[PDB]
Amino acid sequence: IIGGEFTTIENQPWFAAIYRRHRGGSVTYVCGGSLMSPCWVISATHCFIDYPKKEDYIVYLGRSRLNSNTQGEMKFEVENLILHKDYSADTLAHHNDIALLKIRSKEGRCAQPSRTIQTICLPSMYNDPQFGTSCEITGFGKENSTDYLYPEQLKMTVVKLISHRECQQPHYYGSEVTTKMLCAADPQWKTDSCQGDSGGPLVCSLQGRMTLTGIVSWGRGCALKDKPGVYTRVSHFLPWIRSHT
Ligand SMILES: CC(C)C1=NCCc2ccc(NC(=O)c3ccc4cc(C(=N)N)ccc4c3)cc21
Repeated sequence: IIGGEFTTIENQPWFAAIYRRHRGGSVTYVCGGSLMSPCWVISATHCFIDYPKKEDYIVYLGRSRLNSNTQGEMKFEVENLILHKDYSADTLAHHNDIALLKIRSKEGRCAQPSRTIQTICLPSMYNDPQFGTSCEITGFGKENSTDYLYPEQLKMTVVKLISHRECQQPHYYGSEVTTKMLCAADPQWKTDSCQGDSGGPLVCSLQGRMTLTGIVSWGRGCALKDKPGVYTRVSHFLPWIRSHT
C-alpha cells in the first residue's frame, strides 16, 4: 500500500496471506486473498498462472506480520485450485482475473472462525456502489514503487470508486478497461495499491454490510496521476463463483 495507515488483522478478519515454497526451501510471499467461506478463498489468477500446482502455495488466515506468528493464526493448504478457464493478460489489462483456492488444514479441516478469523460477503446481481463511494483495501504490498522489499506489517487505505466512462477516457485507460472492471483512487493521488497487494480485497460498504466488491488486478504504476487501480467486478462472476463451490 502507498501511504495510508498501519493496521492489524483484527481489523481485517477476512484477509488471507498467500505464500509459495521454492525448490530448495525458502518461502516468499505471493499475493493477498479474501475468505469467502471456511473451505474457500477468492483472489486473482495472475498470481498463479505461471505455476499452476496446488502443492506450491500456503495461505494464512490470521497473520499480522510477514515474518511472525501473530497470535491466533492458522496455517492452511490448497485442496483445489480453480482458475478461470479463459485468462489472458495484455500490456496492462488482465482479462478474467479471478480464482478459487479451496483450503484445508493437514488434519483435513477448513477455516474455524474467531475474533481474528471471519469472512466477508458476496455481492448481488446488478448492485455496485455508485461512483464516489469510498472503500478500503488491505495488503502487504510495496510502500514506494522504488522498492524491492515488502513491508513487515500489514497496511490499509481508502480510495474512491470511479465511474466506467471516467476511467475509459483517453488520459486514463481508454478501451483497455471493459465493463467487468472497476476503478478506484485517491482524488489527490497520494495513496493506492501496488505490487504485492495484487489479488487483495476491495471492500466497499454496500447497504450497511461490508462487501467484497473488487479484487486487486492491474494498474499503471502506483499512485500515478489519472492512472487509477483496476479491480475485477466481483458481482458479475456470481454464476461462476457459484457453479464451482
Ligand atoms: C509474479 C509476477 C512477475 C507476475 N507474474 C505473472 C504476470 C504478472 C502480472 C502482474 C503482476 N503484478 C504486478 O507486477 C503488478 C504491478 C502493478 C500493480 C499496480 C496496481 C495499482 N496501480 N493499484 C495494482 C496491482 C499491481 C500488480 C505480476 C505478475
